[PDB]
Amino acid sequence: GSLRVLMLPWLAHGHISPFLELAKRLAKKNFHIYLCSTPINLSSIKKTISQEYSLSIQLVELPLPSLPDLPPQYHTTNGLPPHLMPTLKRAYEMSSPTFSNILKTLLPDLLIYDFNQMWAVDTATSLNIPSVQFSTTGTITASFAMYMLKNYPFPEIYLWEYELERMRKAWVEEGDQLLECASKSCGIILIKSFRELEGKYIDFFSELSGKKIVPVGPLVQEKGEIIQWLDKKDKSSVVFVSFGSEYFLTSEEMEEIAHGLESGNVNFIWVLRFPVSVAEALPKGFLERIGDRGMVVEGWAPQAKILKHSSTGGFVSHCGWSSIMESMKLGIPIIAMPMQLDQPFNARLLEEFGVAMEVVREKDGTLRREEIANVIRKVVVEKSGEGVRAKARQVSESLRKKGDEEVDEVVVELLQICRKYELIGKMS
Ligand SMILES: O=c1ccn([C@@H]2O[C@H](COP(=O)(O)OP(=O)(O)O)[C@@H](O)[C@H]2O)c(=O)[nH]1
Repeated sequence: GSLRVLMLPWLAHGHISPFLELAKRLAKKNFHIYLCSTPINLSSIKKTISQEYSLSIQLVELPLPSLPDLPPQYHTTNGLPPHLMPTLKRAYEMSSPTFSNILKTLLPDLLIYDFNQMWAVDTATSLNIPSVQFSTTGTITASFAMYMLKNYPFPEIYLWEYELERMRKAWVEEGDQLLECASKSCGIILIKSFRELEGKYIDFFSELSGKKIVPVGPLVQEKGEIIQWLDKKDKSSVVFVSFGSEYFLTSEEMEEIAHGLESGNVNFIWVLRFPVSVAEALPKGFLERIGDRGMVVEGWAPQAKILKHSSTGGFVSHCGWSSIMESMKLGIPIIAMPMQLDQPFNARLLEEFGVAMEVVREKDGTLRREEIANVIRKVVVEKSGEGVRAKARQVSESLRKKGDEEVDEVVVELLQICRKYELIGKMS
């Protein structure tokens, strides 16, 4: 059994990357994938696609209508000015006629879409093509959203008091669209997760949504200076520090993290991202005292290569979903520093699962250097962290032995959906 699938991620690198990783697993099961996004997004992940997928993954351009304030270079959330987000969402909706013509041209057996393309589902439906939603975050995130929109039985999933305000402002500021998108998913919703981590939240999400929730697994994807420096350090002795691709540290946050890294006296690699100089942003004399014991990287760093390296011993993470799946696959315990959005809940999940220890902030929500240093030391160095180091090792082994069992379940489910949908279509 094989299917020709058109996949439509939301316009963020953080969404197309999981869609691309799912496409690769389906390709290795003899599906043909059309991965459809704006040209500015396709040009980027284009380079990261091995020629092994030359036959099975085809990129399909969906240009948006452009305006002076939103030229094609801004047809993505990556580096987008925040005031332009409603204009980008509107432009995406208005590409619907272009999308219908892609569907008429390719006539795939199936559309896999993301969290808000109501117009895309409707278009496929009018051409008698079924549509299945793929959630690129976990079931804890999805079932919380339903609990918020369709009105919580898990006491380990809670919010610190200083996290309530950011959560309240986010939910008090379209929910109907998000519910409708999920409701129009044909039979199942696919989700980037696995039962050993999220089983009971998966089941809860299934009961709330009225859909079978099908986990697709973790979907994890010449020596540079970073790797050359890592080669010189002891085993499991370096902490990697990165806060994702869409969050910027405040000035206060950046200072305390720098003091915490120096107080912790654990070798580090810290990627620093600034909105559109290094020695100017760090406390006086910081780089001089650190010497060879750490390095600060502006902008971007090879995250998977670093986490894979035998010298790496910990990951200071905002707990974005891709980053925590990668860390779990590669056996690196997490120093959890959730920043925004779904991250507090991911942090609660990873502490409960046993692979993370959280840096808890003060009542006022601010960071302390001594809390950062204490948690880095106990995860990477001290006896207090052996359980977290051991569970990370254990999880990595199991995921490496799991391979692609979840993908076989995904294929079988999608074949059944598409067969039934086609038999009903022959009746017209
Ligand atoms: O310097 C960096 C920062 C991020 N990433 C990658 O960017 C993604 C971050 O995804 P996640 O969902 O963890 O964070 P988000 O960007 O959604 O907040 C992961 O695949 C990381 O490996 C990377 O390769 N290098």
